[PDB]
Amino acid sequence: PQITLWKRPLVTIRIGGQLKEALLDTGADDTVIEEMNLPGKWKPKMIGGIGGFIKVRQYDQIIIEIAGHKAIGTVLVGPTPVNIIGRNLLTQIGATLNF
Amino acid sequence: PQITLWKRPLVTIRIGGQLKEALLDTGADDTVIEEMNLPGKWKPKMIGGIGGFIKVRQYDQIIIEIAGHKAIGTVLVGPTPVNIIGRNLLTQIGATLNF
Ligand SMILES: CC(C)CN(C[C@@H](O)[C@H](Cc1ccccc1)NC(=O)O[C@H]1CO[C@H]2OCC[C@H]21)S(=O)(=O)c1ccc(N)cc1
Repeated sequence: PQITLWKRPLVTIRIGGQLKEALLDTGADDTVIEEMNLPGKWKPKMIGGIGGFIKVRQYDQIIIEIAGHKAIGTVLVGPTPVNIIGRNLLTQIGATLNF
Repeated sequence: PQITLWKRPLVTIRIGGQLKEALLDTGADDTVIEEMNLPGKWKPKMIGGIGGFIKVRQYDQIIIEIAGHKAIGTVLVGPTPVNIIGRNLLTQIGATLNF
């Protein structure tokens, strides 16, 4: 769809079989999801945002449904304030900004 | 214009008589600009993201040009690592996310 920005662009995702709410976030390079059990191997990594750096678990090649569209790619799991869908997966679902 | 998300969606803005590069950021409620010496009244604010919070100065009714489009609204000024155009101004320039 076309999504206007008067409200937060929140969508439902399915990850590891579980439904969650997530924010479509063009300012995020990477997708970052709150702490959860996720099947797959992972690697320790760190990422930085506006307020500093956090530790995350990097899971590669994770199958995730975003607003009914399929993506398969990297999901960082850790203590983010908000579940965020970043450009690595927005590009997979063909998302663009338009004005 | 259409902006794909392979790379960071950076555009040129003009604020307080200065040109800067800024992110078109659907994940930000508010616009946050790197420290600059803006004139006028402001109110203290703290905003949080990955890593924690930063202290910013909230300026209202600030005129800003974004990729050639005029806008006027609230701009938060503080030690952000990137200039961020948030939804408060993205709506004014008619920006949508589409997939
Ligand atoms: C976490 C979001 C809910 C909110 N943020 C906007 C978000 O787009 C930031 C915007 C952003 C961009 C770069 C640096 C800091 C913040 N991106 C971000 O944290 O992305 C992280 C995940 O991918 C990585 O790529 C960029 C940093 C990492 S935020 O910058 O913290 C923020 C919070 C409140 C306001 N008013 C404005 C911005």
